[PDB]
Amino acid sequence: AFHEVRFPANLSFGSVGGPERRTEIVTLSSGHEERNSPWAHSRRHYDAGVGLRSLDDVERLIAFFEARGGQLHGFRWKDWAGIVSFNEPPPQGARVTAGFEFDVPVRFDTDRIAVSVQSFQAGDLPQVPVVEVR
Amino acid sequence: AFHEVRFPANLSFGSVGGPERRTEIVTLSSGHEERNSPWAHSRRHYDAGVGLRSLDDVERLIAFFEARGGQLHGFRWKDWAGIVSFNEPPPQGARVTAGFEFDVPVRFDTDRIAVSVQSFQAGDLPQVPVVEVR
Amino acid sequence: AFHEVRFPANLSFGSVGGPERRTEIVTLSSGHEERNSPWAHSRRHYDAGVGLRSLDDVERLIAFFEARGGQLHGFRWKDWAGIVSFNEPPPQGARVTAGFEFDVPVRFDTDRIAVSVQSFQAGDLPQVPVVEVR
Amino acid sequence: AFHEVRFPANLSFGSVGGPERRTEIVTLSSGHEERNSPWAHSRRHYDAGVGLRSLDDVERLIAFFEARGGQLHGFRWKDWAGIVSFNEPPPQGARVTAGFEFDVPVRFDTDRIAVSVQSFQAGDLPQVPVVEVR
Amino acid sequence: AFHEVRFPANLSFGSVGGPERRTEIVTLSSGHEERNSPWAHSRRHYDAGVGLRSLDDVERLIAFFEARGGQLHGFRWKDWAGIVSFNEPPPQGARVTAGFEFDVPVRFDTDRIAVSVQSFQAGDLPQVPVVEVR
Amino acid sequence: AFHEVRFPANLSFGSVGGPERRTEIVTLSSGHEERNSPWAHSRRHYDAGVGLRSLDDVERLIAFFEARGGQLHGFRWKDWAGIVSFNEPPPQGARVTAGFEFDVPVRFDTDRIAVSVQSFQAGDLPQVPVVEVR
Amino acid sequence: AQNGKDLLIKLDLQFETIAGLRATRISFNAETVDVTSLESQGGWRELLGGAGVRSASISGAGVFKDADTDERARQIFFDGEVPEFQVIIPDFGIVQGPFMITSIDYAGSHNGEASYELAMASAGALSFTA
Amino acid sequence: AQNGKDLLIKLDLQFETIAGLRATRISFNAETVDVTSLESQGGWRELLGGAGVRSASISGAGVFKDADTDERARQIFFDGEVPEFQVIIPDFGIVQGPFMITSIDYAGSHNGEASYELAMASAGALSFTA
Amino acid sequence: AQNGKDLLIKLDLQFETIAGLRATRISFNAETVDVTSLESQGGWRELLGGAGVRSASISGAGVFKDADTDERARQIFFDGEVPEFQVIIPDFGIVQGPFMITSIDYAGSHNGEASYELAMASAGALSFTA
Amino acid sequence: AQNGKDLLIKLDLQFETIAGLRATRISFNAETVDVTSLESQGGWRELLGGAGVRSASISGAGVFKDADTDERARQIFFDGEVPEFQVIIPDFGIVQGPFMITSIDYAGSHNGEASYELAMASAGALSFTA
Amino acid sequence: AQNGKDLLIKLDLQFETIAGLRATRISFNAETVDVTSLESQGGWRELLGGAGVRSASISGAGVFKDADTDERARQIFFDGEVPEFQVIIPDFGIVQGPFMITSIDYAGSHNGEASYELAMASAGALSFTA
Amino acid sequence: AQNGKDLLIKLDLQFETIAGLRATRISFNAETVDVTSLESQGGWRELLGGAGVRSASISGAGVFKDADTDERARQIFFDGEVPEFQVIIPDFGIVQGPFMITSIDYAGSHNGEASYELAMASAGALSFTA
Repeated sequence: AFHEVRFPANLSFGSVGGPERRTEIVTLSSGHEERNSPWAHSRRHYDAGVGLRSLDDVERLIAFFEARGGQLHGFRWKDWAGIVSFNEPPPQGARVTAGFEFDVPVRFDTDRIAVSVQSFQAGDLPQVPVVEVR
Repeated sequence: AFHEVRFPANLSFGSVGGPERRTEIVTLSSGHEERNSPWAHSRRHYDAGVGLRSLDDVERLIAFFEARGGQLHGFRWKDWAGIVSFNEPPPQGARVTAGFEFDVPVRFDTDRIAVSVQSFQAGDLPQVPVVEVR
Repeated sequence: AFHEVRFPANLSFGSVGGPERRTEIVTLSSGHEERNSPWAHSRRHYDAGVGLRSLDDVERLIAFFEARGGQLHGFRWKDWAGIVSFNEPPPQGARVTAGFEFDVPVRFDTDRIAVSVQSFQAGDLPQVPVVEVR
Repeated sequence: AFHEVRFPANLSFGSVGGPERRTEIVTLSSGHEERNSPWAHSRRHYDAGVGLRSLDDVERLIAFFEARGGQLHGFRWKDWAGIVSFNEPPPQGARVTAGFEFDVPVRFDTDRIAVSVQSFQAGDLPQVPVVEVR
Repeated sequence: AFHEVRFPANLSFGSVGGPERRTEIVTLSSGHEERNSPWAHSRRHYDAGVGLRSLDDVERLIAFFEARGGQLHGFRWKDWAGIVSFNEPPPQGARVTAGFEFDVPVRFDTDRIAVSVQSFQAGDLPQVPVVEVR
Repeated sequence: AFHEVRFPANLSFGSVGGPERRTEIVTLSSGHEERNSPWAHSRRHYDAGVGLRSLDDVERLIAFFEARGGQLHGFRWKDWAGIVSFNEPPPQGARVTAGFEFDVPVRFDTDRIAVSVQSFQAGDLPQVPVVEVR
Repeated sequence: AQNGKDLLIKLDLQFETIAGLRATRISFNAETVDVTSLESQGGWRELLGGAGVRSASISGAGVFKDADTDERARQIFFDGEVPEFQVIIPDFGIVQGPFMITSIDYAGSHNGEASYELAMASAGALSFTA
Repeated sequence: AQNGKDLLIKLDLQFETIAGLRATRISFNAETVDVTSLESQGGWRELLGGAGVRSASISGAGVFKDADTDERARQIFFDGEVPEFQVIIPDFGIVQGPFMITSIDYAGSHNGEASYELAMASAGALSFTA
Repeated sequence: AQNGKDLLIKLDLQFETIAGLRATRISFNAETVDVTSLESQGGWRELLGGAGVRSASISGAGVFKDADTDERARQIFFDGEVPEFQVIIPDFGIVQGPFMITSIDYAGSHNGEASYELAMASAGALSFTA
Repeated sequence: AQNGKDLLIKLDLQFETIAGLRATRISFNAETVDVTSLESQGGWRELLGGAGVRSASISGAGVFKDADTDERARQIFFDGEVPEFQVIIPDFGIVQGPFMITSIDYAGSHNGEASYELAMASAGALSFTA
Repeated sequence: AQNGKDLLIKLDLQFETIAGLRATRISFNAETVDVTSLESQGGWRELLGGAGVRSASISGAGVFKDADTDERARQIFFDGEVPEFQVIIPDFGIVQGPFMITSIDYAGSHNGEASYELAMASAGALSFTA
Repeated sequence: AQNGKDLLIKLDLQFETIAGLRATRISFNAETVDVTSLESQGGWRELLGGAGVRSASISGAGVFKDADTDERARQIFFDGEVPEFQVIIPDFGIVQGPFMITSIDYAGSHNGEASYELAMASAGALSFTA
């Protein structure tokens, strides 16, 4: 786990991601249901990042996966979407922030990455999913 | 179960959903077959909601899933489609409304949501399937 | 089983359906075959109905599934394609009509329906398959 | 098995079909392998017929499946592609014709058919696969 | 196995095919690998032939599959791509030619073929894969 | 393992490939989870090479797979993306280069190749996935 | 010969023509349901005819003169309706169909008129009075 | 040379030409079934010829003069038929084909005519009387 | 008759027309939600009407004369807003709608003007003052 | 300079030009098989050349004068063939290729000619007599 | 009124206008990010505004007079750069944006000029000097 | 100013211009590789520049005068090659690039010339002699 950097600045339009829950459920077949939640929290689970710049940006991006990545390190993630609460219901969010200001430490959900060449200097990679391990 | 709010007002064209019937069935290989249902109601089972507004609407929408949501709470749902009966047959609907005026309390059929950024201010999420648990 | 009504008048171009048979078959691997038919009749098996009108037509259509439907009732079906025989071969059809004049009592082949909103007043649902239980 | 008629005249562009050979095969993982076939003929195996005419042609076509069809009868099939031999190799075809002049008695490879209505008078059905059972 | 003819002359743009190997492989999980080759040769494995001419060419093509084909005969295959060696590495190809001049005797990889009619005189069939059995 | 040549010069736009990490993972259903990798390197895992030139280039390319290839030989690979370190984190890459100057010896991830003819002189093959075995 | 001044489109409120009616054009259509079977005596395309849907479209141009029938079309557009419209052919007669008000547009220049196009399309079954 | 007044389209009811026949144009087509094998003596595109479907399309313009043959085309459009149509070529002769009435349109302006286009397309096998 | 000088588009800052306003054209639209059931008394296309979305688009041409209302449109474009716009129809009245500033363009030649087109489209519910 | 009267298309029956030959245009084509490898000395697009298929198309306009060569083209269209066609270039020479008769059309107006376009396309390997 | 001779595009090397500058046209754009929720007070289309990407495109025409600024554009094209470009509006002021050199073309006839079009498009954030 | 008679395309056989060279136009292109990240100082579109492929296309019109350089282009088309082509710009200089002969066409009328268009496109890396 690191505190190394946010990310390369570029993120394409389509960087999707939202919180998860396990919340297993029985669906009582002759009436309503009853369902349990063991979390009290949520994995933010950001997906579908895309790097799109010159090939000068690519070699600092492929080794972003490699050098400080490996598999098992932080690389605090920037959200385009210390405790934050959500007060728009009379309920509350009250979800903690271990890192400062929406920085949500994560890890990539990939055994490999796949960078493509689109033109003499175009570097693309279609997806880098994350799940924000604590 | 809550009585918190309807929803964000915006719903895209394509918000699908209609009643779901157990309809346990035998399918005799001879021919005609019998069947019965144990509900005497119908889960309305609304799907494919889409939030589309600015990013100011997104942070009150992502924590809508989180804060009063979790997984297991009401958030009464607005239908664009106290007891209502349906008299267009000589049979009857006679289906109850626990909440007032088509408000059908539900829950989202998702372990996670997936909000996307499509431009500097565009916030999109493709689907939030519900089933109106009693 | 009912005798309630035909259907809403509207049916989109593409309402497909034709008769079935079980007619299990062995395909004798070193020559021709031999095959048995236990029916002497045919399930007409109409599919792919689409309701397309205003939202005023939708609430008399969603409860068509619900009120006189449930799961296990008739709602005599209108064919755009008392005993009728088919004499264009020297064989014969000789297929009975329990209901009058091509009215083929059926049931919907769905646990749920799925009505969509296409515009301020457009109501659509893509399919309602039937099999004409006796 | 009948000798009733050829078919409705209409067949759309795309009526595919060609001989099917048992070709029991061993596929030795070393390399080359041997094989043999027990037919000494070839099931012609015609597929993808389409009826396209007015709705006056449809009721003589849906009961073509039903009346003389059922599942298990002949209805001699017309090929747009008494013993015929094939002499373009120094080998020979020498394949028999039980019926006269390319009439290849068959059966449909379907438990059901599916006729569609595409306009006030348009009748379509996408496929009627046969296999020319002897 | 025959020596009958090459093929009909026509072959569409897209007649794909290249050599094979079994070369089973263990992928030693904590380092590099080690892998074995039992062939010393290669199956050329040509695919995706297409006949496209008039219907006069079709009846000499459908019985090409049938008459000298059956399943288990040669029909020497023409490559648009006596021992040939490949000297562009300091290694060597040294791959034999049992037939003369790139003629690669094969067999079709099909239990059936599927010839289509595209217009009054157009005859098409999408694929005839081969593997060049010795 | 060879030191024979780089490759044919041509590579189409879309030659994808990036490091692949074992990343054995436990995924505790509680929440956060631990992980470790046994490599201390990363298989570069290049894919989707395409040869596109005249048919004069094809016969030196199909036997590139065959002659010095087989399955189990080097053919040092050119990257369009002696020890190289990556210093953009305070961590380090420090990944070795057994061959000089980004030459990454590999092997193709294919039992067969598939070269196509697209016109009188056009030679294409869609993919040659490698993994850079040490 | 027939005068182009005679053929007139007209709205309901009872039917009155609109004010600026510089150029108008009813246009009918059918989508030609192709029924091309493999057999055809010379390989000719065969068509079905009556299976095709049939339509009508009215494109009226004119200069903006304020009339109650011109205000009516704005009210038909904002309160989106499909009322009865009627188009005379000089010596044939009227059409008297339900149409909608698909796209209208008002235009003006630094020197010219207040002009408008008015595009309509069929919304139901039409008629013919002979 | 041949007069453009001579080539005439005509409806059945027995054949009579329509009234306003300002400009007419029979147009034949074939879709050119490309049969391009890999072999070809210079890499030239080879074509099959007779496999292609073949068509005909008639586009008649004119001014609306009321005639029974002009009323017939309206009746052919509403009661959607594919009757026999006949087009003379001056010194070739007639065509005498089954066509449909694909799209007609009546138009009029504030100052001009009641004019009409009449677009037809082939519906069957055609002929030629020489 | 109505003068084309009378119909005026105007920005907010309180409403003032822009300087070069050589040709302007409000254009309304509806996408015609086709509801064609199998039954229809002659096979005619049936339409729903009020289900269709409805729009407005303003295309203003003119010569670049510097005004505060002309500078305002640049500020509306860079600071991307959807403010209220207002278009008079001579004897109908104003429209007073929220629009955006979809595409503007400034042009100049070696001999002519500094000219500009200004294309707008609807952004909300419109109005009508009568 | 070369006279446009000199370049002549001509049918077989032995070769004779058609009667109305107001404007004719042989047009060759190649589809430009793009072979753009990643390497290229300035990022320029590289092309292969000889791999591309190559074609020819003849578009002949003219006025309908009845000739046996004009009747021949009708017979070539109905009995769909791909016979030899020949087009002179003034000082180059003939082409002498197999073409088909892709689309012809006869047209006439209320005041003008019986005119025709005749569109052809390549059907085989062409030639050049120099 | 503003002279069209005043609005000038100019390259860097410090800024100088190009030689043949017969007609030039800066053109801005925005793609109009449609945010049409089901609710809308009359079924009107709602738009977001500031979410849309915004662009600029320069199309300069002119006659080829050799200048160092004209040679610069060739060097900008071959050595593909995105340098600063600057376009005056007469009484607004300059723009001073980074653009690229998307497509240029030189043309000449047997009797006319050596002429050229020069098409540019936005490459970064723009400015405005007022 | 530069004469349009000065800019000349020319073939190899050593370089000579073609005979009918009525209008010629070298046209360069780049496909504008859009690199629009979410961050951008005003939401402006960002572009990369040098990553884009770059091209050239020559469209030469002229009247068919028989020359060896005109016969050469036919030989370049039938024996499909990509030889060196060279285009002078008056005071810039030559280009000297490898092109292909993408589409040529010969045309003639009943009264006019034997004319031809000659369309070329880039096939390799280009140059510039200054």
